[PDB]
Amino acid sequence: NWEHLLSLKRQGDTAKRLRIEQDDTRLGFEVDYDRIIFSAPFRSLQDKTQVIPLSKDFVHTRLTHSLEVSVVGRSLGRMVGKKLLEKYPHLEQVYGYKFNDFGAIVAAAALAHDIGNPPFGASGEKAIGEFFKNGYGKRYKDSLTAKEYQDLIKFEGNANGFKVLSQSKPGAQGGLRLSYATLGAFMKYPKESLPHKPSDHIADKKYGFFQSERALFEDVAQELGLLKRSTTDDVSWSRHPLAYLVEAADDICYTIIDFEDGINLGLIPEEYALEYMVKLVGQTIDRNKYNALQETSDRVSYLRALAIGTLINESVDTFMKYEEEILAGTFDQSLIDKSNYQAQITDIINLSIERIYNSREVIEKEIAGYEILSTLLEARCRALDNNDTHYNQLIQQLLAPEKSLYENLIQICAEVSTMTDGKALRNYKKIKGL
Amino acid sequence: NWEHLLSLKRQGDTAKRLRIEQDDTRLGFEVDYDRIIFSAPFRSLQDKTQVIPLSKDFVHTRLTHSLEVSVVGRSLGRMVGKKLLEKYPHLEQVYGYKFNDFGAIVAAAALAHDIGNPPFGASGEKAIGEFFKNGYGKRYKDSLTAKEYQDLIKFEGNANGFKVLSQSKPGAQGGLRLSYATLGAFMKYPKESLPHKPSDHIADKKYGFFQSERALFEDVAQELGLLKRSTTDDVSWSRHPLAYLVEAADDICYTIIDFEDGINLGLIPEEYALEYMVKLVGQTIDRNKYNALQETSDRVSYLRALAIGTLINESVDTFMKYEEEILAGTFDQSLIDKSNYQAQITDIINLSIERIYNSREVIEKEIAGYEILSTLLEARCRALDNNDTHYNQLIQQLLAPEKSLYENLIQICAEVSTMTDGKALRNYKKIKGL
Ligand SMILES: Nc1nc2c(ncn2[C@H]2C[C@H](O)[C@@H](COP(=O)(O)OP(=O)(O)OP(=O)(O)O)O2)c(=O)[nH]1
Ligand SMILES: Nc1nc2c(ncn2[C@H]2C[C@H](O)[C@@H](COP(=O)(O)OP(=O)(O)OP(=O)(O)O)O2)c(=O)[nH]1
Ligand SMILES: Nc1ncnc2c1ncn2[C@H]1C[C@H](O)[C@@H](COP(=O)(O)OP(=O)(O)OP(=O)(O)O)O1
Ligand SMILES: Nc1ncnc2c1ncn2[C@H]1C[C@H](O)[C@@H](COP(=O)(O)OP(=O)(O)OP(=O)(O)O)O1
Ligand SMILES: [Mg+2]
Ligand SMILES: [Mg+2]
Ligand SMILES: [Mg+2]
Ligand SMILES: [Mg+2]
Repeated sequence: NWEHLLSLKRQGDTAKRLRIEQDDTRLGFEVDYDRIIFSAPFRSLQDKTQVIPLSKDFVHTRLTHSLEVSVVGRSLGRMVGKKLLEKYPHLEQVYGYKFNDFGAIVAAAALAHDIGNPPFGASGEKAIGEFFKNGYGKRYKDSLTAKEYQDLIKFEGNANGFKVLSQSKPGAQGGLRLSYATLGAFMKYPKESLPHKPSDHIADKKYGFFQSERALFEDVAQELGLLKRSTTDDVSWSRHPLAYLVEAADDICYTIIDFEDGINLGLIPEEYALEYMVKLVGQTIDRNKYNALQETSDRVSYLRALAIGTLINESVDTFMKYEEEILAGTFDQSLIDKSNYQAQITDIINLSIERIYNSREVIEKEIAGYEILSTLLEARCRALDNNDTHYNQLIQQLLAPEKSLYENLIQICAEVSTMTDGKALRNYKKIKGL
Repeated sequence: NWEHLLSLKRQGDTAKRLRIEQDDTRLGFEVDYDRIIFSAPFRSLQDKTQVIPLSKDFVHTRLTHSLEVSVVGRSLGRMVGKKLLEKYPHLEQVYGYKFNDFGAIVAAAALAHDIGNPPFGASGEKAIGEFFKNGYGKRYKDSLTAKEYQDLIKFEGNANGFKVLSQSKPGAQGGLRLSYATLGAFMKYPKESLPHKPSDHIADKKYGFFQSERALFEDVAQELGLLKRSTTDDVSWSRHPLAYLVEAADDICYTIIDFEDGINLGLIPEEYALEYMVKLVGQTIDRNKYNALQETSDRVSYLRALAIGTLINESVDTFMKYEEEILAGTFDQSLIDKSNYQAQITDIINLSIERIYNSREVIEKEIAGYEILSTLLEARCRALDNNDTHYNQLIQQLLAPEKSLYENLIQICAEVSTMTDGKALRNYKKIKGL
């Protein structure tokens, strides 16, 4: 039920924090927002790849993408919360909740939803995985549990993001110490790395936490009241209802903005821009304003602003139509896939894949990223092995100012993923002496 | 005794050169000085690392360090020689020696005391060793004698310096053909590479000659009358008395100048400069002059000039107090370790280690040096193996305008150590085509 889903608990708490005992100027979710804003992991997003590597231009990075997702998520959360308190009046009438709380939760979750991504993006994650699969790290296969090896060979940015958010350090336990509602709404694949893709459900495409933090998530999963889907030997719970909204906001934003940026770069003609969006923007377009503009940028910006407004309302309608199934855990798709504009979205995505992801420029950067990440990971792993050599001591002093082998390897992968693109490239040249 | 220690013999001589038959304008030790000054190995010291690699700035290189050590050694030798001829009048009264001869010997020995060091310094030597230990060169372990392999895996700059000084070439035997007193005073570890650190004595921390020149040193060791410390299967003699003075001069100079340069660079505050040297400079400091100066450079230069003058006199006193033990071979430490200022010296050294050697700047350069040296050594060794390939012929023509395997490997290591830092880096890029 909804009372346990909006928990204000933080790690290490003993008492019970109640909504009616909060300070209304600064609620806990706003504190979460402010704690994410002021941290270094959030700042490192400014020079991390969204689509085009090493482009910190007029193209998007992870930071600006996260900000746009935050705005869209705040809007979605406010509408859905107003409709929910309309449906269940006891929430507001007894517990003391307002529709701004839902917006704060979704905004905070959407702000930190990519905070664990490594440099170079998808190619970076695949390179980290291939290093342990077919490279040097393969030699560790026999020393590790099967699920730990699966963690290392299918490295996921979501698990690393959870690790960053809930990291324990000497003298400061809990990390950022976010609320449990925010951690639940941030969590989109509540399962371990094995088994690999059991079903066709949407919460099974990947995994969301490592083996070193499973216990932590267990605590979270038992406070919110999430339904359990497996207890044999591998735990898996159902989604928090607001993770659907977070995912919808992320999908809308990147789907539209990638097209707009590709048009502005010179890779997609504007005829496609009008053709694939006339249906989306037809219900609110004022042709006069469209015909007055004299630049491609103004036209594409107008079209994007209209399309986002249409899609947000459609998503809210879908969520309120399937609320019961979502709360019961039986809803196996995304809110976007149940929309009237699926064909247009698929056409835009296919055009983006053909014209942007496979561009020469984009390709060369990913190959360079593969080389850089492999070099840095091999250096760290060889330093971890010997430990007695002078060279090993130098590498330790440069790249790292009692734990198990799995903990050491996962820490190595986490430290590689903190770097930006430029810092990784600079370290690569310094290692090579170039 | 002292008559045989000041020998004027050169390699290949048949007759006996006597001191009273010399030309007083140009004695043999001055000829040694002039022969070292005009050679190419001495010139290559201008772009070789002392502390900070690739800094040929206002920081020291090996050449300027060697010049300062030469000045301090000349002073020490003159004082000790005057006191010795005071103690033993028969030297001057019969053989015809003057106290300038001791200064000439110590100056010539201190001028060439680092002439065998490779590029990048201590990290360079360790890289050359690690190449044979854990790298490609390990494959030769089974083809070599144990002492030869120990030579190759504990590569020493002192042995390479002896090799440079006493190198035989077609048409010119003996190399620079220095006097035997100078060669003895240059020699600080008269032993082979095995056994490794037998005792806690000071002449056992390392080794001083390779297996290809052992015979040569034997000749020297039998002309001076050095005492023998082992004859089972590994030869080891005692130190020439003036090697103590050479080592004292080297220690004083680098200990003070490293601190001064670190202060001038911006890595050590000046408060430490006054705190750790007030005791050293207290007996001769004129506060008026110190308070008149208005720059950090002038103050640190004043303090250094006072400290060197104090330490020189203390070292002379220690040498004359323990002369009998030194001549008997029973003196197991250095003249610096028997001084009243050991605590201040240790504090300055520890500060230098924490603040200069482990700086980021310093660290990155050493890692690059490791990469460069490993690449060049592997290329030379692979050229030495196959010999029939076209690529091998090209590498031979580029890097080298009937001998055993050990001779070939030691010649490879000697040719790598002739390069400066810049030349090694340029060759590395040319090999990589960058
Ligand atoms: N350059 C390049 N970019 C790609 C590729 N695949 C995806 N992208 C970029 C374009 C999208 O704007 C961006 C979205 O990345 P996400 O990790 O957020 O993807 P997704 O929504 O599938 O999220 P997920 O990790 O599955 O929850 O990734 C690719 O193969 N190459
Ligand atoms: N960058 C760097 N410099 C070092 C390190 N260790 C020593 N040095 C530098 C600082 C000293 O001024 C300089 C002295 O080198 P030497 O080879 O003359 O040393 P030492 O007096 O121990 O002579 P030795 O070869 O044992 O007779 O070496 C190190 O780990 N890193
Ligand atoms: N409903 C919404 N909620 C949140 N963000 C939105 C919404 N609609 C659009 N956005 C995003 C994308 C737009 O470029 C940007 C500004 O929105 P907005 O000013 O309402 O758009 P617009 O230019 O279509 O205005 P209008 O509807 O007044 O003509 O915010
Ligand atoms: N006794 C010495 N013998 C040889 N070199 C020395 C001696 N003392 C110092 N040095 C070195 C380091 C000094 O910076 C440099 C010049 O010495 P010097 O001019 O005597 O020093 P100073 O500035 O202390 O002079 P003074 O004693 O006249 O005040 O030579
Ligand atoms: Mg995102
Ligand atoms: Mg609008
Ligand atoms: Mg020296
Ligand atoms: Mg003086």
